[PDB]
Amino acid sequence: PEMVRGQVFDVGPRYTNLSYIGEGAYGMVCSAYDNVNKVRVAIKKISPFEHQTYCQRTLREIKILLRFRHENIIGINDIIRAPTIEQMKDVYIVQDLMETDLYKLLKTQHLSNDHICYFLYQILRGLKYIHSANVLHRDLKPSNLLLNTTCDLKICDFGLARVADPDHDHTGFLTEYVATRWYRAPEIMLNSKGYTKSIDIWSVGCILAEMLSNRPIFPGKHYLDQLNHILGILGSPSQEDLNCIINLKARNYLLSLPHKNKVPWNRLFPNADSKALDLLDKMLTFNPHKRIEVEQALAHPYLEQYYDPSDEPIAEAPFKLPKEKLKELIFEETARFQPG
Repeated sequence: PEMVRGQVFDVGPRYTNLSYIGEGAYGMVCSAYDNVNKVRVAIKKISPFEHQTYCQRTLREIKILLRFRHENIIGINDIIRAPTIEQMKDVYIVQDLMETDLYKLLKTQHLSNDHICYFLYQILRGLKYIHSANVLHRDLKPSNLLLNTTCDLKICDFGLARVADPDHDHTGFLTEYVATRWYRAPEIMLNSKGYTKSIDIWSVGCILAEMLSNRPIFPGKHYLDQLNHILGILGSPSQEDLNCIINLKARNYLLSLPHKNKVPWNRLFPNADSKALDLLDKMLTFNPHKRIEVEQALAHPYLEQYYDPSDEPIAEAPFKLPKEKLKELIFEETARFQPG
């Protein structure tokens, strides 16, 4: 069993010449040479079995990524694990090696309009598919958008994904939330569990704004600063938009804030294409009912040179408990990769 940083990275036989990458959120990641197909791959070691919560995210993500086949969503190439539940302590997930990610790209590289347009197109194409499978990603952000040397973009990290549930979207004011703060839609801070498709489009909007300036658009430092960042650009919500917030704690919170006027997009981004800013406006709408849909964002004039609905596939097979049982589901879920 080859070691990496003194941790067992047991992926040999097929996967040789290891090189360390990171410790991620949880679990270790390395590159390696695949000896069947003749390219280098990425491998992530996961050890979720002692915690119910880490099992559910490992299972969600395996089940989703094995169901999904789409050019703009990362595929699982291989899953390495023990032949028996009893010997299974780790799972190794093999994926195509991606040069970089959009977080890394943005901190060092200026994006031309042609790159922003192409990346936004691919984000939206992958998201069309996810949404068509009745799945919500719920943690879209530049680090979950992998790019290779030819700038093919793939959405990754479905650890916080859910099956969509709009009828049960409502919750109280200040409902704690796991997904990354800067890409959270305003409604999460007010009255939403993040169980509707409009929550991903918000994050896409944030990513677009980020691509236009190499800086996060809404870099909130805490739960409710995130909303004051939003409303400093968008301006105070309209009365009609407040009337959609039934929750009185949430409504009275917004009513307590000083009036802010909308900051025009072309002052924040005087270099941006005007069609880009018009699409950005439709994605970063306060009211999630009025927020543009994935398929409408694809049909926007900004993306006109790529838009082709016959080449923007939808999912054939949309979706609709102790630690011990999830380990057994993980075992069953990964069985197809075993010799046999």
